[PDB]
Amino acid sequence: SDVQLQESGPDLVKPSQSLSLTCTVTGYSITSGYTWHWIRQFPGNKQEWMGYIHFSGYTNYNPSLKSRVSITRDTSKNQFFLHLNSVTTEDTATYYCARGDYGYEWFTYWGQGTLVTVSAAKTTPPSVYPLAPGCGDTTGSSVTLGCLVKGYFPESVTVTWNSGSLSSSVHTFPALLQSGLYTMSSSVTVPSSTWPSQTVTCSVAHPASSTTVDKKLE
Amino acid sequence: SDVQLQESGPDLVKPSQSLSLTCTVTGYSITSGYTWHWIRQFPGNKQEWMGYIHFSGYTNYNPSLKSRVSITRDTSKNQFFLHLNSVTTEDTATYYCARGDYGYEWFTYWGQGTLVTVSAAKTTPPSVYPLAPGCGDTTGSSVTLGCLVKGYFPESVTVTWNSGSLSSSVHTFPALLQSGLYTMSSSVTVPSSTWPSQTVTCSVAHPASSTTVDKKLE
Amino acid sequence: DIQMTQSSSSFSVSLGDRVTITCKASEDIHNRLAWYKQKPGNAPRLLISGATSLETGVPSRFSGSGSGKDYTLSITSLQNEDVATYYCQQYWIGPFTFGSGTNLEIKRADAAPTVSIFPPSSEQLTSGGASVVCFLNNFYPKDINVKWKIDGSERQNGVLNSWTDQDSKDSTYSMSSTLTLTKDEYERHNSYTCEATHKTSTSPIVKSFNRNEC
Amino acid sequence: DIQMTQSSSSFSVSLGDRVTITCKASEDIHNRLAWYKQKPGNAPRLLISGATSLETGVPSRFSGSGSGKDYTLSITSLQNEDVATYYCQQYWIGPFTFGSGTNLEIKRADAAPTVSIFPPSSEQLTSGGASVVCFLNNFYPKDINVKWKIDGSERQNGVLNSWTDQDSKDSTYSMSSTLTLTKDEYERHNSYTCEATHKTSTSPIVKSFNRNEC
Amino acid sequence: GADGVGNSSGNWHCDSTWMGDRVITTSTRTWALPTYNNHLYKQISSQSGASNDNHYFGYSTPWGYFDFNRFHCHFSPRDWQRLINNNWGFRPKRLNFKLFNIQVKEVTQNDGTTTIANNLTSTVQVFTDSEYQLPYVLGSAHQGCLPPFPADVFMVPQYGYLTLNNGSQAVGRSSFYCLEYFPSQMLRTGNNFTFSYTFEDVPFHSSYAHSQSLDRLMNPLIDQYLYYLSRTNTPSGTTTQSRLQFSQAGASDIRDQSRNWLPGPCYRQQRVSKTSADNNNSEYSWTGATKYHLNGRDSLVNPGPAMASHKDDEEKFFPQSGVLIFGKQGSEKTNVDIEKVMITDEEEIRTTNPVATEQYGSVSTNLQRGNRQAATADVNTQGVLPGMVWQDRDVYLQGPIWAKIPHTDGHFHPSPLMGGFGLKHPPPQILIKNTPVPANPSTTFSAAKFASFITQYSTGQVSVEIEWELQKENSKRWNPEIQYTSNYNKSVNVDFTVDTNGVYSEPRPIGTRYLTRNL
Repeated sequence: SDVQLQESGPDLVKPSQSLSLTCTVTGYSITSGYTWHWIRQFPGNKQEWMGYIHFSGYTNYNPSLKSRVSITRDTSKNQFFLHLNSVTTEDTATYYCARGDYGYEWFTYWGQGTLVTVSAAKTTPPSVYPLAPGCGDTTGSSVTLGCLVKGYFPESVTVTWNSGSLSSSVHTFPALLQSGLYTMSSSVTVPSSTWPSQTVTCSVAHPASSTTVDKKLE
Repeated sequence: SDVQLQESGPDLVKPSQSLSLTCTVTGYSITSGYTWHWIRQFPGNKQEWMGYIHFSGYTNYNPSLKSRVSITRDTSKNQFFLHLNSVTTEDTATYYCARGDYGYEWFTYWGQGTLVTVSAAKTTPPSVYPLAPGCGDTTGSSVTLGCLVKGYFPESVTVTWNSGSLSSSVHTFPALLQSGLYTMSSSVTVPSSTWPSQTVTCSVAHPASSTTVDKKLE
Repeated sequence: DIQMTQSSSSFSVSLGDRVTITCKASEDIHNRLAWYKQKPGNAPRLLISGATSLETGVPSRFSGSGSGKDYTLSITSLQNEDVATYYCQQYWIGPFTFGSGTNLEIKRADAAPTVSIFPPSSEQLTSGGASVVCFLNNFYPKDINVKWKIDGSERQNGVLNSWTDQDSKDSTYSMSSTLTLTKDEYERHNSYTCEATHKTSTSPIVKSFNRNEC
Repeated sequence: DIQMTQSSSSFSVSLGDRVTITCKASEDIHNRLAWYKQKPGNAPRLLISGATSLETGVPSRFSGSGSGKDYTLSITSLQNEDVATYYCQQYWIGPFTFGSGTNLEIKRADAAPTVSIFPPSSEQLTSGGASVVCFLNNFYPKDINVKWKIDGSERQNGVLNSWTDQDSKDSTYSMSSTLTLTKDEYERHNSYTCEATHKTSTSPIVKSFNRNEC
Repeated sequence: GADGVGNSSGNWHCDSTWMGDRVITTSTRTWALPTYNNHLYKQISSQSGASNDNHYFGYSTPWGYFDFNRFHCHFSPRDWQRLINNNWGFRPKRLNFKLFNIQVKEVTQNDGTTTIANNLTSTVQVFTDSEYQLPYVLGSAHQGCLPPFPADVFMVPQYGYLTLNNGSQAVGRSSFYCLEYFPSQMLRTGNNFTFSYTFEDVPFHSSYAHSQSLDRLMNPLIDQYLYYLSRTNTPSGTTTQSRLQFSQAGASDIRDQSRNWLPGPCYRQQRVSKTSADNNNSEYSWTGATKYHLNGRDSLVNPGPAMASHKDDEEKFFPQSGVLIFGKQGSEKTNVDIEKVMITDEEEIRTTNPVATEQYGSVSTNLQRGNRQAATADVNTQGVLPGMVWQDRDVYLQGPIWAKIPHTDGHFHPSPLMGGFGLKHPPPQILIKNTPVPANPSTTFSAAKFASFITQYSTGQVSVEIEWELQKENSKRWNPEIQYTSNYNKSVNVDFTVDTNGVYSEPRPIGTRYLTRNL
């Protein structure tokens, strides 16, 4: 899998509100060629094509979305924008901007994508708990530690590890919803000779609530 | 199963390089009749027809291969040649030359076939280890010994046994790739009254790396 | 709208194997079909356009064919980079529509899980909660089972199990299992155990700790 | 190109039985079809050409029939020489194309495997490796299982199993199983055991050796 | 014409008869026609980015057309040979066309299983653009004409065209022609469509090669009487002293002889050689090739103005784009190797037109004087000049036959550059489409465009007969002329024959100039 282009915008939006996203392009000019499109993916998996804006500035939209979508451009900035009004929960998805080699074919370059969640559900920051060994034996060659990130709502948190060892094994477990809230975890394995001895810390960021919590292990 | 004709050529070729094989025919003259063909078999199993050269010297090639294949002949030598340029890993296969009873039908006589592997993967000679009984009991009527041939790359090694007994039972286990390297083994069963008493040796040849290692058992 | 249907929803394959994916359209697309590749946590990338033309920089292993309603994407010898989900897209008419996608998991040998149990933190107990966790790392095949036992008796309620996507390098899977109880209930027992049952054995890998050990 | 499809991918048969193989073409070949036989480690040999004409020297037991799209090869009474894979080939138009092939394994009575275990050599241990091998020779049917146990506990990782082709004479199969560990891990245990499970018994044939016996 | 279902709408005419002065080549072939663009007109353009020299804008239509603008759609090796061997020249006079035995089938891809069957009723409609109101595509050397070999069944090409464009986008002036805005005639089975045409006085293609050549044209035996400038300076003891003296050109003098006419015009091409070696190593395929340019897009100059492809003893060379090149039966579409193609050679002209790769002549630059040496410079591009005379590109059996003279305020000597006959009103474009078949509509009304039609295509045969005129030979040439022959020696395959797997194939390109006329 791979590409270029970057989207930016708010992670959270309240329902009846309008969603506004920006796509900044580098290495190419919005004018002079190609149509720039917007596509979204619901968390399940499918891709849906929202609409596009031509180099000339002409736009075409998906008929489903047409009534509440508007795509515009700022040539000076080399950015194109998406505006979706009357957002609903169904609107939650990852939004991508993409270039279309035009004329005969389609989307040559895609952005990273930005996840947008539509919820009033209330935005809730996670509770981060350190996962340190619970047993009656000292570790062998290496040790596994972790961090539980529980009860947060708008999806997408980022767990970053900091350890003594310049070599580690990290596992980020996919977030799952239960009773209207998300919970996720992450684990790290490091040489036993480097943990109790050298500090390991997990940093959890939840952009939606402007939070970041660091938890030192032990 | 059975036939006649012999192919010769390098076992290993680097990717972008050209493959050149020769087929030497005996018991028949390249001129005066029949078309001489080249066919290859990928390790999985299928046969693919590459192309042929007529007694008159006219050639026809498979359209897939046409751009990078050339078949020529040397009547004096009674040999016909195959040249395949811009080799790729996909090109790895056993190459056969065959005669075609022509006019109405096809390939009457086939060669032994030569295996050609295309790899940069680096050519690696095998490590040959002797397999001698490990237990606390002396053998009964006969004994089984073996030789592990491990971590070599371009396929095809040949294990030859040398024992006291003029009667033995040999098993050559098919080579299998794991982590980019081949490993294979072979076993021999001989009368117990002939091993510790009379020397048994396995000779392992790996043409691709110009190596041959003999391992005496015990 | 033209509807595109993709054949196998998912395939597992290893480096070197050949894979074929199919896409059929509700109506004649006239070869205005493209194929995209999408890695997990990544955006899609254009492999082929015009049904058979490879995009620049795409390796020759990829190829596409088809006409009318039915098209196919073939990968001659899978590469590690190849793991991803593939989507077909039609641009015959607006609106452009995509297929459901085919997930290709490329990654292997059976591997028993490395299991670890973790008691509730002081921070959570302070807030009145109590979550015990068990990590089952680097195993294969994917199917696995975790049984929670409080003082020897199973516990079915309050469990969250999350599997990771197939590892892009070693092709193994990991799973996190959390058993949440209230601090009150938690302090009503001593031994907490999770049993991991997997293909690699008849006897479950068992881990546990006693609540009065500290 | 004309595509040829061959029916049974594989058949097992013994000397004396009658076998029939089918080949069908994507388009009308007009009896320009030939059949070839290929032994393991050997090149193909021409049995029949023109759909029904036997090549010189071919025994009368072989016969071919067919027309249009569908053709068939029949062997009246199989002979030991008969074990091989058979391919059909069309020479109606270029390029000539072959069928996928049908593997005929001719070779029998059930036979329990003769099992042998072998410790790592000094030469390998010197290089830091440690491979234990177990040969399971002359058995039938083909399906068999080997379980590696280090100090009584199973070991699933680091295993390479290779089966031989059916023996051209006695029709049995053999299998080699190698368990590779590092010398470090190897020297961490004493007893090394491989259990062979086969149809010929309820109790596995077990072989083993203790690392401190030398 | 019209009739029933079990009635052949036409017979199969595929003869060829010579009448001494005329010769009629009749010819029929079976064809097939799908439904293009799923029945709709689609707008089409260059690919946004694509080099400017390659932008475009236009449409593709659900219509397919017919075409036989290739000599071999009428002549059969043998026949062609007859012609080409005993005729100072020839030209087309009239033609007659007819489609018939039309049949409409309808495929049914039910699950894993298709099943074609007759849709008797449904129709195919045809119409000829006899008023030239449609972008004349033919003549553009496209490929989808008739099979050289009769027995070959073929697919009908789809009509598409191009208008104006400002890069990958349209410009207003650009027009959009709709093919339904014509009165198509509708055929059902038992229906045939005939129509006939008459060519316009055009010049017989010169199918002869010249025995004399411009330079060597006068009589050896006698010296002229006009004088030319023999020498300029003259021996003055040790040093030369300018003293112009003149001579009377004779045989020995020849090069200097006075004349009356000039070689044809020219436009220099790069020389490449059939021998891989010689050729400089690099990519001057585009960068070095001779071209011209409109509205800022440089296009290539293929089939350059008619000019001989190599001097004496250099059959090994040729222009980069000064010749016609056909593929050897089978040869793939792109970047195929020299061994896969047949390059035409026009040495036959040398005698009148300049050599493509070498400059026309060399004009003087400065004005000399005592204190100034005489300048001079070679000319690589010479536009038509009074007294120039020349020959047009030969024809080749499998070459174009004609081409439409563009409607402009001005043309200059219209022999199409790719060779052929330049026609003002050429054989009208013939079009064909399959009237759509709305597959099952919904009970409740909807004013949307119908989009679900019955899947189906058509087929049936077509026939074309043409009458050509001839100009017979007539030279007092004593010694034998050259003729086109087929090699005596044995060969695994006959030329212009079907191989072992029935694949007809034209071995070499066959020209037209063999017979020799004096200049």
